[PDB]
Amino acid sequence: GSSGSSGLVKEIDMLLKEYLLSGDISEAEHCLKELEVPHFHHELVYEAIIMVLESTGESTFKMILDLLKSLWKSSTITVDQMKRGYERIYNEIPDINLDVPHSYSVLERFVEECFQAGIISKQLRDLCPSRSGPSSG
Repeated sequence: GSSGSSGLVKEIDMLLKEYLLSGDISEAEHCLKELEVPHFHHELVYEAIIMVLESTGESTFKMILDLLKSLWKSSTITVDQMKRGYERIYNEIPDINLDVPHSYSVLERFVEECFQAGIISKQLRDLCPSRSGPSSG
């Protein structure tokens, strides 16, 4: 097969992987910029969200949450570059709802915090998928 340097989209992933293994937004920040690939930003955000839905434990939820936040405020990610990430998910959530049922919920929770942080728009906050079911007290 391919030993290494097979796909580019992978570059983004790896970065996030190390960010979670190390736990330092600063590091990721540099790594990203070091990739000199701005056109490959919309993907990053998309992957991050997938990490929280795919992975279990408030851990990823937090780290990832802050990751996107900081990076954004760090004039690294533009509104759009961020909006795209969410959209793809809201539309690609169907395939994720297969293995990840809570996905819908987990996503709503993650997106919520983001909105408050002031990184996304009301369009995204709402766009997020919402299915009535367990929601009960």
